Amino acid sequence: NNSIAIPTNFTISVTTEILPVSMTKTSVDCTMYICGDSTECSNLLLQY
Amino acid sequence: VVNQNAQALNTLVKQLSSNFGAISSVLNDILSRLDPPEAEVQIDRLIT
Ligand SMILES: *[C@@H]1O[C@H](CO)[C@@H](O)[C@H](O)[C@H]1NC(C)=O
Repeated sequence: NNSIAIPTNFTISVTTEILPVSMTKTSVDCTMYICGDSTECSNLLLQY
Repeated sequence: VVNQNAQALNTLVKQLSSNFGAISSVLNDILSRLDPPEAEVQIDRLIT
């Protein structure tokens, strides 16, 4: 109740914080991806 | 955000016009013009 601890010195530390801000901007085209270079699969896709 | 919600609703109701590979998008005509054991397959495809 009558005692306090007081620092007589100090240390200047440096801490590394790594934060991701973005991801790869990947683009996928449906018509090419699910239906490869064929018209009939594209006609079946148009029903979807 | 208002436009995104409106576009989502518009696409959702436009998806009813889609056939999803069924003979027609409209449920009533395909139910009327098809016998039970193939109409149910078409109805299931539309429901999926
Ligand atoms: C404080 O600590 C540093 C090392 O971090 C030391 O060089 C310095 O002499 C210290 N000072 C006192 C007053 O103890």
